Amino acid sequence: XXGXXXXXX
Amino acid sequence: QIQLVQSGPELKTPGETVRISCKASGYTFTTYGMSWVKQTPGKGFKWMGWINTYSGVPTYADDFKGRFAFSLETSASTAYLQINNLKNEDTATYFCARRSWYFDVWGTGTTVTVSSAKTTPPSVYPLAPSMVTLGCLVKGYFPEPVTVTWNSGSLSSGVHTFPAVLQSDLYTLSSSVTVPSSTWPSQTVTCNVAHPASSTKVDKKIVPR
Amino acid sequence: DVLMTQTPLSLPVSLGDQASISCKSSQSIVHSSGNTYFEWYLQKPGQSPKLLIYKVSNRFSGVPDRFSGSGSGTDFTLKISRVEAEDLGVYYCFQGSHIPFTFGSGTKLEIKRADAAPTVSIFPPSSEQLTSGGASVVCFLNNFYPKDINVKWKIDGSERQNGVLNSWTDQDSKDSTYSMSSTLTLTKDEYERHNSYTCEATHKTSTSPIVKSFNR
Repeated sequence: XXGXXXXXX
Repeated sequence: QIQLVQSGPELKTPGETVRISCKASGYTFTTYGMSWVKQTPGKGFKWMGWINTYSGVPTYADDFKGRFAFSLETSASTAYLQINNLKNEDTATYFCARRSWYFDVWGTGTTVTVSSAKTTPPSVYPLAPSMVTLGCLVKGYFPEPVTVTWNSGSLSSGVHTFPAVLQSDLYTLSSSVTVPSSTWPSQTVTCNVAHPASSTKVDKKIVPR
Repeated sequence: DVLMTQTPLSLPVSLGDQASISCKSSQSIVHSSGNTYFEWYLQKPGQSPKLLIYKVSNRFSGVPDRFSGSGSGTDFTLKISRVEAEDLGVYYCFQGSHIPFTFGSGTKLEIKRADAAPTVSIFPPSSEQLTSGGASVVCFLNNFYPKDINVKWKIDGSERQNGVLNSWTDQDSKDSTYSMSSTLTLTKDEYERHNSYTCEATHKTSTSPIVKSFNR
């Protein structure tokens, strides 16, 4: 990602 | 080119420990969280939890808090799943899958079989009689699975390998292969029956009666 | 946990027709963010799952437009228009909104194709098996449709029922047919006291049974 990590940072 | 390649099948007895690996290639490992999912024929898919590959922190679903551990080796783009004090019920296919807002890439799956029963290798029997059908009957083995190939995998078309059935006589399965009649017995046809559990493979060439 | 209930359990659909598979969650799967992390996966026999739809209705890269998803809150439906042979498999819904993430039990998509008569082949016991004291007669009934078939074994003309083991393959991803193995296992002692072993199959493709036999 782009993002992710279980729903954002 | 993005792939999650998992370690091979394991057979353990209750109380033992096993460690499964899931190696990512084609992308930066630390950019996607990695989940572990358990699949069994009588319960379906169960999400076990996941591990944040950047922070290294694992999250376990309640049914997997205890005997299970997720870890990483980022230099090798690998996620590990260790299961301690194995139970019969841990018998399943385990998948790692990466997740951003969905599981776009799933691992190849690792089947773990846990049994206290005596391993018994397969008796493999040849099945000989424009197209001709041949086969192999595989009996008396335990536990599952057995892998069947024809000509070490080079004969893949026209093959039917049947699901195993467990009975008093333990597991039985069969496989048929159909080839042009004019090519047998002139171009040999051999079934290879592999049973990882017993560290045995039997190759039976089918010949005319 | 959020229970995911799928319907139908089995879904036979003719090639070209549309198939609709649904999933109902025990509670709302709208994530705190307002997004709904709901996906549809397809798993073929002996294969890893493949993503089809994410965030309820978004087709994942590479997914045919024949696949579409809709719904909201607790009820969702995957629609597959113009069903093709390779669509065969088990479809699963999944929610990634509430921990623990959970999957539906799966819906098996059965493809309805043109009836096909089975190709039947019978095989006698191998010498290796006879040496061990057993005697299995095997009958393969291959590439037929519909799946519905009855196999009867006869020994010297008399119906025999004990000692029969049947097994069926999953539908074929290429030709959408089914295949079946029926094995009659006797002891060598009993096998050697009889002459004719017959496998006969009743299938709608034939007014009368398809008969294959082996004589000792």
